[PDB]
Amino acid sequence: KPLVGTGMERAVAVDSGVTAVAKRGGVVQYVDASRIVIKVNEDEMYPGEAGIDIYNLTKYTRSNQNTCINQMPCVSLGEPVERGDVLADGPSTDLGELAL
Amino acid sequence: EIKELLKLGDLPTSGQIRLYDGRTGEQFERPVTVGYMYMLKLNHLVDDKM
Amino acid sequence: TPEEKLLRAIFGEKASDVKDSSLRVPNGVSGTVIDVQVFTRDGVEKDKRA
Amino acid sequence: REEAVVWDILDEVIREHPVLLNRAPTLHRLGIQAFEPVLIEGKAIQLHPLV
Amino acid sequence: EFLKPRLVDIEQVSSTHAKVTLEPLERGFGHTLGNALRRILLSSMPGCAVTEVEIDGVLHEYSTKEGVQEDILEILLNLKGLAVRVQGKDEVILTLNKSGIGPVTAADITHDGDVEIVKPQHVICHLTDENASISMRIKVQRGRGYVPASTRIHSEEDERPIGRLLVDACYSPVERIAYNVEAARVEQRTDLDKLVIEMETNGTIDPEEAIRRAATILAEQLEAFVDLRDVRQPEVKEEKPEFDPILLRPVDDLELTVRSANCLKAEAIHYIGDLVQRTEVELLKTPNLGKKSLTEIKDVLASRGLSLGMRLENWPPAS
Amino acid sequence: TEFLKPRLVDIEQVSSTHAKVTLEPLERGFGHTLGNALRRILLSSMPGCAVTEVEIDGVLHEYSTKEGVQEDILEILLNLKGLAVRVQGKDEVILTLNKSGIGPVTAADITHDGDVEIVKPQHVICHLTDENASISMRIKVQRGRGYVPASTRIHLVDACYSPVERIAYNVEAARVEQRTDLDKLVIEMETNGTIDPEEAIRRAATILAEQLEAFVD
Amino acid sequence: QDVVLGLYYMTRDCVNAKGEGMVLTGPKEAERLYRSGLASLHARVKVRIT
Repeated sequence: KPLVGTGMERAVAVDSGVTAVAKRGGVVQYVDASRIVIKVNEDEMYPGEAGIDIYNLTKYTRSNQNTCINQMPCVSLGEPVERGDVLADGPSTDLGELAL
Repeated sequence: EIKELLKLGDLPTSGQIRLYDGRTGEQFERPVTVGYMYMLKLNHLVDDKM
Repeated sequence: TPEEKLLRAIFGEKASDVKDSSLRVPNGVSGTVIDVQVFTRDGVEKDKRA
Repeated sequence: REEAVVWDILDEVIREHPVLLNRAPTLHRLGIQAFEPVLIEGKAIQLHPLV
Repeated sequence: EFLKPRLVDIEQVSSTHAKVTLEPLERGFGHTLGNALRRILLSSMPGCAVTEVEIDGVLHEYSTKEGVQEDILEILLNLKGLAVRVQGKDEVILTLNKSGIGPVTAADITHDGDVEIVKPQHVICHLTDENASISMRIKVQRGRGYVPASTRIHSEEDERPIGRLLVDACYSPVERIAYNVEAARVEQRTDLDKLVIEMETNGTIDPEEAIRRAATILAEQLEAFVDLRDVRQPEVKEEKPEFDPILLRPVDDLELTVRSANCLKAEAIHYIGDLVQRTEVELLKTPNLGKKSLTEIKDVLASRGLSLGMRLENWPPAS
Repeated sequence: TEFLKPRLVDIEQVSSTHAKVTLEPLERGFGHTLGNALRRILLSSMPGCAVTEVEIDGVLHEYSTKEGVQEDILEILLNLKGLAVRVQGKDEVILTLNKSGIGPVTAADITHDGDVEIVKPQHVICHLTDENASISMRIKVQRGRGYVPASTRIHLVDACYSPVERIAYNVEAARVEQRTDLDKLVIEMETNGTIDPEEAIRRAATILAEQLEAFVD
Repeated sequence: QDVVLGLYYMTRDCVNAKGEGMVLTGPKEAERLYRSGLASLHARVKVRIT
């Protein structure tokens, strides 16, 4: 992460697909370095089919330029995430910020 | 604002400090700047070029 | 050839009808295998590993 | 095999044996110059600063 | 015609850091020993550091454990920083287990007579599924300075245990050293100087212990600085091997059956220089060797070019 | 655990007074540490006897003139600092310059005392002009484990005790078969002749070692 | 560039510093003078030279 930044880093991190961003706000049921399960809050949740948004993480894999592109979970077990929150960092992105 | 934030750190405004050579152990005449600069590694890595 | 022939005979190698074409790792570069894929023609019998 | 023996050899074959260094646009004759080789660990070339 | 220093109050202040003082110091020797000690203390100090690690159902660093939130690669990186001390031993293999939705600290390990976990809050990883369960063979050697995972394959000679995940070794206990020579006035003597050498540790070296090995090395070095014999090595090695060099290789090289492999283990035959000169007469008499068992030895010896049963009025010469 | 001590060391000396020592292979970082530390002791604290004060025969001040000599007073102090003195059982000797006439006063033109050894009688002290020109004076050598200025004497000559006229250590990379980078350490020294470079170091080091007598085990 | 800043800073003088005005046998003891923190690199001085 930049000790010294300008502020777009948060904007870039998300809008670039690299990071894994919460579809709907709720709480974390499960955290594995592999996947993340979100129990949606009632407000956002559609009536039927109920439950949860499940985000499957990308693990160690080849980039176009032969760099390594790997996602990591940045939230902790049973933590509140609001809609549009950073659920996991990509490569060269930290805590929602862009870290090249 | 930069200096003002250097106060609160309890650090000089110079942005410079005195430093000492690790070898001879003796002081460096003049203050030198030290600080934290975000720095990148570009992928023109040597063992791809050689 | 001749002298080649005499050599196979002195050290007893069964000079093969097959060449070595195996994909081997590139000089100087070294790492961990983290995956293997096998793509097989439609209608070729899949080997053991595949 | 990169047997350890060889390095002591290479230093022989290297010694009085200049090599040529040349950089991108070869403009004056000084764009190629010959130096005496000194063995290095690393994949970089070390180029004397005055040149 | 000189004085000599020695160490007064070694004042600990945390398990991690202390300020030891050195009082009988003459003119500027404060900086003389002070820099030169910083230079031996930052490098040449012993340390035990986690080296290899086998983990449960994991093949290599680039994977994930089922039900843990670290990626294996990271988990090895948590162990690089696993502080520890061992005494009589020179490589101990600790063991770790635990299950249940629970942060696995460096505590949850298993003790040994020699093992001191100088920081058992130290986080190693986190489990995350009730009956998610992990085990591991953490291996800890002890050495000097930086021995990175990479250089560790030249011996090789079959580190095949694929599930063994070498980590880089930062064998050290110094973090940063920082001396200052403030002038100390021992009651009488013009001006002699103090040497408050301040330091910062991983917890696994006791400051005085250190500072001594430090002077220790400084001594051993200078030891040859005193005299100067222009010393050299004899050199001029031999350009004459007698036999064919194959006879100096070990019998593993024959890539033979296990039953025949140990047969030559046991009948005393490592080097093929000895397998060559031992006839068939010698071999039925050998423990567990039959028609299937010896037919094996005449085929590999055949393909490499050599034979069973021969001589050489000279075996083996000569270093 | 176990450490590295060097092998191969050709002290290739030019003249008796000057010397260049090469000494490999050192552990990494051990070139500078040993190099600088032995430099400090070689330079600053090295026991020697040079000249500290001089009382003149003719005039009471350092800005005066002697009849018969083209060398200024500050000039001859300089010639003195560069005279090499070694005393025996004596901690302090004082000599008499008794010489006069048409030409330069060398050091064989000094008084020869019992515990006195001049390493250069060839040493030019001052020139003597025409006619007669009178010169005799008493010059007091002093002892110290250093280099002590004229200015540091508050209650006059810069005292250049240490036999070392100049010191440098150069650290270059040395290869040991299968070790990439070790240090090769080149020490180069010049002396006042009172002790040969080869020994200066032995003792230069011997001193350093003595301070560790409180730690080693 | 680095190297010329070096010679310049070396052979450059300021108004008043350690060593101001003393006198020396030759460059050899000029360095002995500096290395040991007695004189400033750049201080006005009469020395014997050849």
